Formats: sequence, C-alpha cells, structure tokens
Amino acid sequence: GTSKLKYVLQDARFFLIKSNNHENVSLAKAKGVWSTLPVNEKKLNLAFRSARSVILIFSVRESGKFQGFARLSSESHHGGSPIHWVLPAGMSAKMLGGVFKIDWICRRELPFTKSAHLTNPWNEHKPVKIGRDGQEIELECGTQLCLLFPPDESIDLYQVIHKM
Repeated sequence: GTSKLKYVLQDARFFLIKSNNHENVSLAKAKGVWSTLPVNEKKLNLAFRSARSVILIFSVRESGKFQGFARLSSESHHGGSPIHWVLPAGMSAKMLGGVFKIDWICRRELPFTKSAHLTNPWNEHKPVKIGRDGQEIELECGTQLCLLFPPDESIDLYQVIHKM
C-alpha cells in the first residue's frame, strides 16, 4: 500500500536534484550516497536537522523524467570511501562537497508528462519539473509528486521508518 510511504513523507522537506548524467544517479542507487556542490550541501545539512525526513527527488537532465527519490539518512561527511562521480566542465572532485548517506524510497522512473499538474510555489509556481539543482519543493507539491511514482515493491519502508 501507500500508508508507510505517507508516514515517511509526513512533515518532510523536499529538494529537486538535477544530475547531468545517468551514471551519477546509477552510482547513487548502487551505493546509497549523494554528493552536491557546497551551496546545496549547506542547505541540505540545515534541512536535515530541521525536519523528520528530507527527501531528494532526482532528475537526469534531458531525460524528461525523474529517476526516483530517497531520504537523507545523514549529514554530509568527508574522507570516506571515494566515489567516482562523473563531473562536468573542468571542475574536479574536490569542488564537490561531502557525501550524504541516503535510503532509497523509490528507484522507479516518473515521466514529466505525469507531473504537469503540479506547480511549486517556491519556484514561482512553475511546473515542479522546472528547477535548478537544489531547488526546494513546497510540502504539498513534494508530497503529491512522490505519490505519483509507481510503487517500488523491492523496498521495505519498515527500516526507513525506524531511522526517524
């Protein structure tokens, strides 16, 4: 059902994560980790202390889709096992901030065509698909977006609930 999912999303905060390539989202799904630039790392660390759940909703640029969503399980941390992210332009791995641990809630895709009715008040009421990496999504919009995703039968939210 959807009941444990709704429980995890209660009073949560939501952030749009934009990746320029599928490889980094695949790494995140395999390893349960995410890394972002320092401006967003600061916002996510602040958010993690402020709310019972912080949800990252992932979208690969030019894919026309979201690739899933996950809950922060930690603040960012440095010096752990390295992650071979695929970086753009000429920025190096040092420019990327710490590493957040994440628990996936849904690893299934959702096409943008299915979220066309959802607008984000925190981005001028543009469709929720529109937003820079790190854009916060208002509570009601973020909750409804997460509930549009196909259920991911491989994930048991029992252990997620216990970390809250």
